[PDB]
Amino acid sequence: TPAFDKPKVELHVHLDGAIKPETILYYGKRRGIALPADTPEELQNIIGMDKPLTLPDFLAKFDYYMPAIAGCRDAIKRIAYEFVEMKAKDGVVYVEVRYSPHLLANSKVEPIPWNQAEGDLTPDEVVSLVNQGLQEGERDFGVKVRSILCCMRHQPSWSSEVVELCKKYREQTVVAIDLAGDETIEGSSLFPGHVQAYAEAVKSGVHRTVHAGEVGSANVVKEAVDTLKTERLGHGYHTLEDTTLYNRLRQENMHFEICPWSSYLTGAWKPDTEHAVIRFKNDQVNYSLNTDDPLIFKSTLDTDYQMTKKDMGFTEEEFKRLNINAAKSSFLPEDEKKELLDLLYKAYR
Ligand SMILES: NC(=O)c1cn([C@@H](CO)CCc2ccccc2)cn1
Ligand SMILES: [Zn+2]
Repeated sequence: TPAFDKPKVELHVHLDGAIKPETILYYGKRRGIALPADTPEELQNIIGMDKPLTLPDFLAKFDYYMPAIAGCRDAIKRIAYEFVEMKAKDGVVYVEVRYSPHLLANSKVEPIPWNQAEGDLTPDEVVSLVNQGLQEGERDFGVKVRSILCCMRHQPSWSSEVVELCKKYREQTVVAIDLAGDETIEGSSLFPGHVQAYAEAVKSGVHRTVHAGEVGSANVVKEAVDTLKTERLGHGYHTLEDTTLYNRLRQENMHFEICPWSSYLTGAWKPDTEHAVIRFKNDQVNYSLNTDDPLIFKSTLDTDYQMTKKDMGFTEEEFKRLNINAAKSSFLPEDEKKELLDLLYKAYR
């Protein structure tokens, strides 16, 4: 049944949106937090979704569940180990996972997220507990794994902590910075907090990705390329509404992190119109296929590939192409990158 039963590479998936309902339950239960439901299966279809939603409704999902893990050392390391296990069963050989460390913290973080009380788990500790879970995961499951830390659009005052964290934990396992949250906040790409984080990133040799054009206008993409100096785009789909920027981004071979099932579920994509990934396929653009938030979308990687095979004509050949563009556009050291590419070229013939 899998649409593409071969190794893949995944560059766009959020750790906080890729937790096992069973673990949420565990810590919830064990901590007295208080879930909407008390068996694995019920939680899942409560946090899960199958229609487009408001934005408020989407964000509220992270309340149900986040307080159960945030602030808890055990569970922070556990989600990270368990993530890698999950990517094994989808057949991935290399994945970059991303998350905001402030958002699992309950100490030396203002405001404190999710209405937590103040404990003693810091953002910097959060990054080493995820590093541990990810590295012990890699060694047991056979997936090569790096991470990316996210600044958050609405909170530019965390962002220099972000980059400083990327440089502090670099290749152990953090290899890049991202910018995540509400891309429609006016001006948010240019808040000086985020600008100067991404200029430190250029000056320190940290890779950069940014979510832009998933639901913002193409001017948001243009700000991520020209001012934050991004190297890849999260989604990038409204890039098509600006012909000259589209044409220039194909020209320099910009990588687009595409997330098709997520894009229908969130509204980003209207069912009555060509999906932007078909335009990309036909134009030969550099893009990847990715899950975003498997927990919210009740998906695994094969969901994305079954959508595009089924409902869009995608062939094995295209599949192979796109994973090879992923590996080529990953944020690994060049020696490691070429090692990856060898693994896939061999598997693919
Ligand atoms: N799909 C997404 O946009 C997304 C964002 N996150 C995290 C960072 O990885 C933040 C989610 C969040 C929700 C509500 C308030 C603040 C942050 C996870 N998935
Ligand atoms: Zn995302």
